[PDB]
Amino acid sequence: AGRFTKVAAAVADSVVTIESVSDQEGMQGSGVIVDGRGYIVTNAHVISEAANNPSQFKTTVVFNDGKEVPANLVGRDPKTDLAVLKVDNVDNLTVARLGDSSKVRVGDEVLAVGAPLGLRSTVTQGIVSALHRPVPLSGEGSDTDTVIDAIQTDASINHGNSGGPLIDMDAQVIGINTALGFAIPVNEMKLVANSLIKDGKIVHPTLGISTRSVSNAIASGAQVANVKAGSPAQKGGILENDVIVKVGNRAVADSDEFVVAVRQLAIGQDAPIEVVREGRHVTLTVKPDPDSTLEH
Amino acid sequence: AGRFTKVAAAVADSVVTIESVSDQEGMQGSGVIVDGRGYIVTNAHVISEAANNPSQFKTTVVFNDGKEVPANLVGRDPKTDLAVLKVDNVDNLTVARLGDSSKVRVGDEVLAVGAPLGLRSTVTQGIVSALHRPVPLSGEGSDTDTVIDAIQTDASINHGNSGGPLIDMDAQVIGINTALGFAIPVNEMKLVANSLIKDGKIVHPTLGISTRSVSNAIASGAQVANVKAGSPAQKGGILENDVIVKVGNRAVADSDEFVVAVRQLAIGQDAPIEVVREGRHVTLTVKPDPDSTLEH
Amino acid sequence: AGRFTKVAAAVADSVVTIESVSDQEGMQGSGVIVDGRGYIVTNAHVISEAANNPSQFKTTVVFNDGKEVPANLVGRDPKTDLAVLKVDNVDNLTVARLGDSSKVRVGDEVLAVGAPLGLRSTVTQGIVSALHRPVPLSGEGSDTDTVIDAIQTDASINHGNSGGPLIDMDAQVIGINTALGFAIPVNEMKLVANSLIKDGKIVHPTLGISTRSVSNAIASGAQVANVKAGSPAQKGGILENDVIVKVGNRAVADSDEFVVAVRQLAIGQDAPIEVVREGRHVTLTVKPDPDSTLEH
Repeated sequence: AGRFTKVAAAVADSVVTIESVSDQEGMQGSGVIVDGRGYIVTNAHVISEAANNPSQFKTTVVFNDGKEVPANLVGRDPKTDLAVLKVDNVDNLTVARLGDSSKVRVGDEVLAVGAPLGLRSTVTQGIVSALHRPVPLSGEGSDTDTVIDAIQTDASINHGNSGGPLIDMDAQVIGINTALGFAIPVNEMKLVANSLIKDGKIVHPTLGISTRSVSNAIASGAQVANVKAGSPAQKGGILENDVIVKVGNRAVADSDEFVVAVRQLAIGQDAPIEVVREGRHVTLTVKPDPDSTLEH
Repeated sequence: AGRFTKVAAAVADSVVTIESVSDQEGMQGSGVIVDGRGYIVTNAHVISEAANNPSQFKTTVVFNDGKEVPANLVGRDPKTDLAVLKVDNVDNLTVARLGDSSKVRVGDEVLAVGAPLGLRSTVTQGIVSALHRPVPLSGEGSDTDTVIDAIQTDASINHGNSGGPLIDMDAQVIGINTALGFAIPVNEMKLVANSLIKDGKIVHPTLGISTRSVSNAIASGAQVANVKAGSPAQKGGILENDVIVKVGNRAVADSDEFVVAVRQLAIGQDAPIEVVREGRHVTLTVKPDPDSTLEH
Repeated sequence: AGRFTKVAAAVADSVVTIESVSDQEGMQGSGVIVDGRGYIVTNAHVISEAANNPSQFKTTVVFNDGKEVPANLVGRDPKTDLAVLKVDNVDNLTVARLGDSSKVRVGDEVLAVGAPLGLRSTVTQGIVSALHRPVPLSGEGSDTDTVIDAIQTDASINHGNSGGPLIDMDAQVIGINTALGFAIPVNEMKLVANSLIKDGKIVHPTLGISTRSVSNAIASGAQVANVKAGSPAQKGGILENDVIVKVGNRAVADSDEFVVAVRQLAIGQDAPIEVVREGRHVTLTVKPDPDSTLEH
């Protein structure tokens, strides 16, 4: 039995097809069983239509054995492109083994595994091409766009394995395949999926800033395009045309890294923002606000 | 010597360049030697121009040793994208070893091998991404479009290895590369190539139906778009707007699977077709006709 | 540690980020340390803007350890898409180990390694798909287009690893990644980089011919589209509409191979050119001129 054939077969029982159907449309994605109680992780694109139109869409989970079971949305995070479903009272679930994405290295051989019974399902193979790679993701429909620190791989990521797991050579989940490919790292998945299970919602920091990327010999980074009124950046002293070069402890190369670095800040705590303003370096102090004040 | 280098070198003598030339045009593809008498298998796209315009096109086979030899069309099957050529009285041919595509599993490492002396020739590597995957194929010019149960692979399939073999790690042919890539499985190739050698033609079942894919919460499958007059479906009771969900022993997910499932039926024998008609499940009995009545 | 993880980690210290910046723009590529004195090889596309606009662009080299150092252009060859930079008085450089591209075989596993600290950096994996493959390359801006005998690979070649090394399983450089991917072979790199270091310039043969590819049953090859006045082909007897089929000791399949074969000729020495002229085979004798008369 082939080296990858063994790994793909070892995780197949833990990967599921996620099907949302109305009486006029129907889409399919993949997900991974992450808890014996019936919790399933996918990406926010796979469920986007059912989450946004729950009156007309019904979501089911199809297992490796062919069983079809109703599924309910536990919670979703368009900002990290993650979501959690729940199947109730399903016995003998084969829960996937979650790895540690902090131990993943460039060159590691990986499999991007889609649901074995999906219509256009795929299983692809490659290596890890980059780590902590900020990548912009387009929201599927009415979902807002976002940027994530992704694991980059030259394994093909497509409709046939979107939402399925990125698997290392120990048959462990190291990532969730997004919609030259990218995956949400499993350690960030664990944090997001746990809070979506405790709270049904994730609260992310916000500053009230929109940026555009700039790269030149003076000052490269994320140039402040807009500051919202009454925003944390508004009170912290951030001004337009400022070129943000550092957010907290993370240097910011462009707008993509800016979005990701902001989400690493602590809500309600002072934090430094370094900018280049009219050719002058300036450090500012900002207290991020929660993006969802009622859930915080 | 590399693991894949050994396999690619082991099959090179069995892979040939197929060149068809007129006095104003010329194209190249790949093929594989499948019988010591000089029979060579390629896909129907590679020869399409010479088969359709034999008065102006001449076809030759170029071997690994550089020998160039005239080739004649034994037969072709646009419906399975397969074709057989013949070289006459060529000695010491290195016949390829044909595998068993029913033993191929998802994750198996494969090589998509093009003719070593072809102009744009390639050899690519990947894994098997899916099995029994219905894929639509566009006829090259005046050839009719078709759908086949393919082996899907993330090994690149391109002009440089089209018509060449898909090779497993035992240096065995498990498929024929088509024109994210697909290959005709070798077991289906054997059946088609044998009949093209006995009969010079393949006879496929037909029902007289055109379908369009549908996917919703009521009834997903292949919706009947048209029924030909006097067709087997016409006498079997199939009506327009019927959503076919099963053909024989094979469930039908969409139009792609419908085309493939029909070709698995027995000519002249009764067979069940399950449909959803105005929200009502109905089973029908159809006797498929041969698509080529004179060869049958 | 993974098989490819070890190789990628072993060469990382020898791969550098190459950053050219003006006060309004900035681009990044990869390069490889090839000599302890501080010589770095990249492709001509990576530096194209700084080489063409040196008054406004500044080039730096970023090492694996994060050190940033000024770099100076030693020389470039748009015709082979190669270039050499120099860092001065940098100690403890990890020089890459240069392989022998003549020992590379089809199917060899390779890594296309980009600079570890580059913004969009990638490391991709594949096999060698073809050897001595003439490929046309578009000049980046005002640089002239060219054709090279490349190593073809199904490892992804992109902006994130352009200019970085193509690495074999012995952690040796066998090629330079260009801008389904292609790399300049290391043996041709050695010749070009050495002359760019001795002379600051490379001198290539020229005949004064422009060709277009032709492929038919009469005569396939590179059809002479234009002959420059006073050119070596002009004095050698080459005429328009001639279909060149051999240049020196190398048969010419199309215009791509013609460009490459011409560059293999000896400057100032008689050489045969075989053509098909009005359906008649004709051999001609041409004495190539240097493309840069003052440097020759």
